[PDB]
Amino acid sequence: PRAPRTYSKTYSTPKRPYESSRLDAELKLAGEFGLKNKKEIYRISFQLSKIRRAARDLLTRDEKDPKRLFEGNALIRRLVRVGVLSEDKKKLDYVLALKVEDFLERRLQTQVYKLGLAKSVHHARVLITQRHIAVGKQIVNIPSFMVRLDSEKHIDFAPTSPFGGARPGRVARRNAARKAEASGE
Amino acid sequence: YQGAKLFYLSGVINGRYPDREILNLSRFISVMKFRPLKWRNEHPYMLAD
Amino acid sequence: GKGKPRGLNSARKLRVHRRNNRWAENNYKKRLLGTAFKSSPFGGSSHAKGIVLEKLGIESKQPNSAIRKCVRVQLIKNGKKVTAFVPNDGCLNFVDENDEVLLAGFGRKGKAKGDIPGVRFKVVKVSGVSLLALWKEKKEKPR
Amino acid sequence: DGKRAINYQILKNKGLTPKRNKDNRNSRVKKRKKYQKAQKKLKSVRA
Amino acid sequence: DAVTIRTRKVISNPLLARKQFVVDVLHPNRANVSKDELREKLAEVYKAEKDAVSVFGFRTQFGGGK
Amino acid sequence: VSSALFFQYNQAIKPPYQVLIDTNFINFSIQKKVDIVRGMMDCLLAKCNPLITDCVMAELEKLGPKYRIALKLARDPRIKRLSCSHKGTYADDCLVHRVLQHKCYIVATNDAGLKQRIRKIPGIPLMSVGGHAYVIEKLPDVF
Amino acid sequence: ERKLHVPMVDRTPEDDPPPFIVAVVGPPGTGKTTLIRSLVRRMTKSTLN
Amino acid sequence: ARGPKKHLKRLAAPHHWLLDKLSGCYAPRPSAGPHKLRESLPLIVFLRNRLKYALNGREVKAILMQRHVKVDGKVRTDTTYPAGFMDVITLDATNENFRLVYDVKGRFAVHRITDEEASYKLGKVKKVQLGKKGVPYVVTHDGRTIRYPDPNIKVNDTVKIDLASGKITDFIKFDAGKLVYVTGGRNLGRIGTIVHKERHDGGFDLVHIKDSLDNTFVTRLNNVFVIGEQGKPYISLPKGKGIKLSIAEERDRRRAQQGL
RNA sequence: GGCCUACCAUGGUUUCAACGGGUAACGGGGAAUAAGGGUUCGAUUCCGGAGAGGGAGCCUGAGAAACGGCUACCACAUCCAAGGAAGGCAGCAGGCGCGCAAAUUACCCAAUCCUAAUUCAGGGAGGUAGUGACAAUAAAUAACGAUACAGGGCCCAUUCGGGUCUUGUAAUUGGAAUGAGUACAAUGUAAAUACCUUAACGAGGAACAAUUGGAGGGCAAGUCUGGUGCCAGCAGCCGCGGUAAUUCCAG
RNA sequence: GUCGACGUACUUCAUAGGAUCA
Ligand SMILES: [Mg+2]
Ligand SMILES: [Mg+2]
Ligand SMILES: [Mg+2]
Ligand SMILES: [Mg+2]
Ligand SMILES: [Mg+2]
Ligand SMILES: [Mg+2]
Ligand SMILES: [Mg+2]
Ligand SMILES: [Mg+2]
Ligand SMILES: [Mg+2]
Ligand SMILES: [Mg+2]
Ligand SMILES: [Mg+2]
Ligand SMILES: [Mg+2]
Ligand SMILES: [Mg+2]
Ligand SMILES: [Mg+2]
Ligand SMILES: [Mg+2]
Ligand SMILES: [Mg+2]
Ligand SMILES: [Mg+2]
Ligand SMILES: [Zn+2]
Repeated sequence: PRAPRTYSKTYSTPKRPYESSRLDAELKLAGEFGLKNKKEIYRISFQLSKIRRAARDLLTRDEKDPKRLFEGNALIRRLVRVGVLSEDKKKLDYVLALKVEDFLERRLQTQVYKLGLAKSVHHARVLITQRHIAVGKQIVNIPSFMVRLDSEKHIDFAPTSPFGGARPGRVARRNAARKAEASGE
Repeated sequence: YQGAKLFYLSGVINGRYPDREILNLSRFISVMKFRPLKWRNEHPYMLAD
Repeated sequence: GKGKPRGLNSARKLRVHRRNNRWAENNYKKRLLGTAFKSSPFGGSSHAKGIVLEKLGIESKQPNSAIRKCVRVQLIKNGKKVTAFVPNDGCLNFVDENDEVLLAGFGRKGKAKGDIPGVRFKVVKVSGVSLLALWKEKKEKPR
Repeated sequence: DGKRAINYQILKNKGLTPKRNKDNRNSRVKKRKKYQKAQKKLKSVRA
Repeated sequence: DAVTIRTRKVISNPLLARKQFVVDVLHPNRANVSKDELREKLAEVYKAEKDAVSVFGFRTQFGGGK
Repeated sequence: VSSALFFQYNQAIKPPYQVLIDTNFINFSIQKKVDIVRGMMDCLLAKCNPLITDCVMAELEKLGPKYRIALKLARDPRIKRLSCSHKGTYADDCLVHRVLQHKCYIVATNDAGLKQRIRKIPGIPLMSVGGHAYVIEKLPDVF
Repeated sequence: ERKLHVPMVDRTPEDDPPPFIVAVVGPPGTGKTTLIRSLVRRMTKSTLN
Repeated sequence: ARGPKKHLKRLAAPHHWLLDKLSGCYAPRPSAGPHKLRESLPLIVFLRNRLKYALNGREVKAILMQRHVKVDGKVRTDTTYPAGFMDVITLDATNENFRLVYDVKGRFAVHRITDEEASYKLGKVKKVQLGKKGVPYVVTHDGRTIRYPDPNIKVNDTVKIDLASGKITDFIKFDAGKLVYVTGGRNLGRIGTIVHKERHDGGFDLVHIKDSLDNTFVTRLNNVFVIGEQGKPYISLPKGKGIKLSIAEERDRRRAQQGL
């Protein structure tokens, strides 16, 4: 007795484990954006499946149906805001485009690397998950934080990192005291 | 085996353990049924007081 | 028309006609009468216990041959005695005589160069511990 | 001490598991190396 | 270095004799900020006796500094 | 060995797609009552642009007047008509030459032989009506 | 089929079975005299040493 | 189940109290009072949840026992007292008077009223009868029983009651053109005028209301409350006036109210 | 009210399936698969019924055919000075049901609510922490360089460039980064614990030691089987020495 | 009783056709 706190799983297994075009595709994706396992890709393909089917099921309405106008403007507004869709391509038709790389480009990891403060993809994932970048002034350490369209100007080095100008951190102080203790005190 | 329960005994306040735990041991080793082994049910043995 | 009625007042005929000619479908009568498991070797169960009655091929010269790997095992529910495979031939040292092997179906998908028609079970746990945990030397057999 | 403390081996209890790389620990690292290796091949056959 | 204590969503509730609000603390270059320092500064801002100010809640924000 | 192809990904195929129809894609569409444009929308979940080649349209017009409803479906105004630089030959040969010369169409067809000959070419997905809908085989952007 | 077993014979008596032997084992300093002391103190209310 | 129940598990509460699940396991169950169970609001859902004066359901009791809150002039202390439609909750400190009226989403609004309006309420009669020793009475919707009414008052007339004396002051008949506030069913809170009325000897006489944008709808008479003539109402209506916007116009309104 | 009694009448249901059996049948909201039509599951967070070992009674009360109420009987079973007496976990914890197994006989009314004469007492209702990887969410287990054989880009191959788009094969090493953990402290909370925050420590085999499976390869002064020779096949943790020694498919 | 008639359960036998080449 309490009310149930609901939940549901965000990814789903595809049709078949092997189908060598699928393995080659997942290797291209998970090597290009610097991912970890297949669940990241399947989670994004689960999101994009849900988006594209609900948009399809809208297209089988007729224009000036209130349900289609309401939820179409809703879906288009959200996908514009995330950045996935463009600003000019704002008809409902264009979301039956939108391959997976569009989502995986708005990911915070790749968005660090593209802003050129990260020197690779994997180095970006490591700066993210070691408490170093800060989207608002909020230190984000999730690599899958789906950056919005107007957060993107505010990504920078976290004010309490050692790169965002606070304090040399752990091994730099240790070496500083070791050098300036062996020479002097 | 798995699920075999162990008991955790805190301090020795007075030369002896607590009462809640020791009372649990006493209850548990006084409900317990033993297994018919092989070597013990062919040979007489004797423990010498 | 076809054999069946079609008028809009004959649902009762169609519904009874499906309710009779449905007992002539082996999976239906199998799953309602509760016959569905004497196909399966064990009873209803998925594993089954057994006593190691003896070993087979303990005097077979040719090593790793299948008849070297098979023991002969009496089940404790029926009383019927069958034969059982064992993975990894070194694991014949673990089973002795009057152990309790817990058998599972062998269920092999395919048949190899020198295999055996007739072994249908395989040994999973020998006297409580599991043969992957003795062969990998995690646990050891509590006598 | 006088205490016969326990081994390492009979604490973590991993007998006879085979020896894998230092790259089955970290899936991201393994897919990274396998991508930048199977991209070399496509830089010879797409010549 | 300098906490700043701002007080948001102020309601004056005179039928339990109080002013209830949401304390919002900035403390940069400092960890979690002590509760007696809050009751001192709050009871000074509102000009009330220190033993008349109560305070609770206070989760400090992921990333740290508020 | 074009600049788009991965090992077998073939990442120059993308929404909106361009399918090539065979002559017995139309027959089994009319038979299983799926519809061309919305059927491809309902499987690929993206816009489609079905294309029909001059060799295939000649073959449809060669069938006769018993198959005139399929011809009615093929002259539909929103099925574009790709024209082909051919003598005018068998349809399946024209499809294979199109596929080799550009590698950016997916091929909707239903004969087994053309299925095999397409499957040799690496990176050409292959729609086909089965059961009740348009199942797609070798496309790595499904769900 | 968790119940079934190799059948074995018991040969413990039914009228007066002997006392069960409860070994208490462990390393040197681990406190295995306080255990026996406090178990007996709970089970007879009569402390030993 | 051998006797009256006494606990009400949250998730069986009335949906319009807006009680969040996962905050506890049970919900305030209203005592017996003037208004029904499913269509009341306890004082603890009003003081704690709505106005945010309390934080617990204990500080509510320490408000109610200081003799602060009064429902309809008379000071009430049972913390789950069933306040209801058309009551006048006076809080002396804060100088406030509220009236509980609906709003077009179905909820109960926080609707402050002035002082001179806070000294009457409306009551739809529910029966008239000869009482005892030949004395007529009316029985309004909040359980009241008023002797000696004006003989032109029949069932469904809205009476206007003076809180202090308790006497009937005024009344309003039930006929077409009368302004109607709907308290019940799917259109809960919409305000229109009456247009027609269907007879149905045997059950459930329907009523065709039309709001002030010409959208007719039909409800049972049971769910209809009369609150004044055309134009002029007698209570003060909440903001938004009972219009029942539609969700595309609601979002155009919200978005065009972009002021900061 | 055939609910029962007295008298009277002979009716009532039924191939549109009554009656009688079977149900590993509490009903519903609901869960799953699904192109659909359907098919299956629903003791199990909400509502409705029924029960408190089995059958039958009943008291007090507005409300009970009540079982943390009573009375007798069937079944179990506890104490005894042998005369008597007291019982009901399908509440919470915890046990037996087998010889083969799996949460704590924990803290509290602080929150949600309930009861009472009542703001205050009480509540194993309900919260809190603990405990087998139930079902779910996020995601660590290293990042960037420079060194040690080859070439691949290829400006160039008229012949030496090792020059370099650097892709690495890498096995040494260069400093930078951080939390798992430990911890002053504050916060959290009824009180703690943990999270969130943070002084001081905390990374080279980063020994601060990822796993589960299946496919191949070789292993001879070895064994065993068969044969139209030196072979083949099975297999190979078993050889000539040697085990504080062999430092081996670095492993 | 290595008994019969059933009822369940399982096993097994029947797979090559054309074209070219030698
Ligand atoms: Mg001792
Ligand atoms: Mg109950
Ligand atoms: Mg009536
Ligand atoms: Mg009679
Ligand atoms: Mg059922
Ligand atoms: Mg049942
Ligand atoms: Mg149920
Ligand atoms: Mg009952
Ligand atoms: Mg029982
Ligand atoms: Mg009473
Ligand atoms: Mg009873
Ligand atoms: Mg009980
Ligand atoms: Mg009870
Ligand atoms: Mg229990
Ligand atoms: Mg209390
Ligand atoms: Mg009194
Ligand atoms: Mg409970
Ligand atoms: Zn052509």
